[PDB]
Amino acid sequence: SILNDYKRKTEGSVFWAQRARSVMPDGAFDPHGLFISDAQGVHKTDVDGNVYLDFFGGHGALVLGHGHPRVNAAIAEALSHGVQYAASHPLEVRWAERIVAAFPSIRKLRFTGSGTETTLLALRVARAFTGRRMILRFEGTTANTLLIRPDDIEGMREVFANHGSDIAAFIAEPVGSHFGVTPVSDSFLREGAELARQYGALFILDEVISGFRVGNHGMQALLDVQPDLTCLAKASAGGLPGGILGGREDVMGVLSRGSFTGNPITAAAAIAAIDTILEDDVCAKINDLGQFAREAMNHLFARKGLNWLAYGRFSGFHLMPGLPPNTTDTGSITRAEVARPDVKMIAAMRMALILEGVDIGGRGSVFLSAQHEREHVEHLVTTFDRVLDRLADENLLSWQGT
Repeated sequence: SILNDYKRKTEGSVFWAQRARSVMPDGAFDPHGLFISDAQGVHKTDVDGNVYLDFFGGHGALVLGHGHPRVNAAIAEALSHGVQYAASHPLEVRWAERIVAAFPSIRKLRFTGSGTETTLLALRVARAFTGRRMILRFEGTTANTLLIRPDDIEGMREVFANHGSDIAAFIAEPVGSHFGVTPVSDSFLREGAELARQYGALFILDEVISGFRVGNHGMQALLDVQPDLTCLAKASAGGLPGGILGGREDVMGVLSRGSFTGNPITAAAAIAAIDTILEDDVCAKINDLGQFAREAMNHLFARKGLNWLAYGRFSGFHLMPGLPPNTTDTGSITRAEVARPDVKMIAAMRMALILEGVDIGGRGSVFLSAQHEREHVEHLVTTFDRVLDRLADENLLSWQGT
């Protein structure tokens, strides 16, 4: 069986998982996950010595792949100077300069400890600057949060005509939750930005994943919107830990007056990464490769007679079992009208893929990087063809609908 074959290939990982289990709550994955000891480029090696073609390590932070050389040279150069904390360090200033240069909306910024502290600070800046108490967000302490469903234009027009004057900010992630697992349309963000401005709310755009991945000026430049604050991290921090909140002067003015300057090691990675993304036309390449992978996956599913869809944008895709591969409108996903995929089936898919020497993320998500080539996508497609046959061998595929 897939499960037993997976246990035999990964006994080294089962060993460390037991040690983990005595110190860490419990569990994403069902049997046990993979313990990695090495990675370079698009490949990673587990404790058993098995090598895998990787489509997801870093959750998008590694736009340039594992351990790019210029990133590593910059990090070692910085470490040899021995400043790990920094009061104020030239590198941190040079990094901020690239950010302000990429995002026309960002005139001033403050560096933070991560993506999560970024969107939490943003919410406090928004509050303080407006005087207001409510935050609007999307679905999937709380008496201060308004929820709106993605793509519900008219339910949003309502929220603002009903609580509008008490909304500090509308915060949204473009493309959708987890870079589009749950899609949201651009035109809904563009509407939310206009509505925020018209009711005196700020618009916060969370470009933690979009930043330096979808384009050299962010998603905001693609959407042709000018958010009041932008949250960045991941690729905009060169893969290393840390976050950035940037924005207009007025709003950003609330900070550092009434109502952390940066880690030099992360700063050196970022400067190296941002420069190599811009120089090597990385965004354009991985947006091409993502389109290619989406089409190739959809052709695969049609050919094999399966009602599964590969969807998403830019340098990614996500899988939805239960929809025909020629689906163009993902409205059924954004509204949660598709059946949840069987969790056993997903787990077997993930183990099967690993048995073939391939690894993807979550419930069938991929992120492509600069060091992926067409050949790696073709390998993914080939390996999926076999994984889908093993799933059907164990009766884990439902060909119906709902």
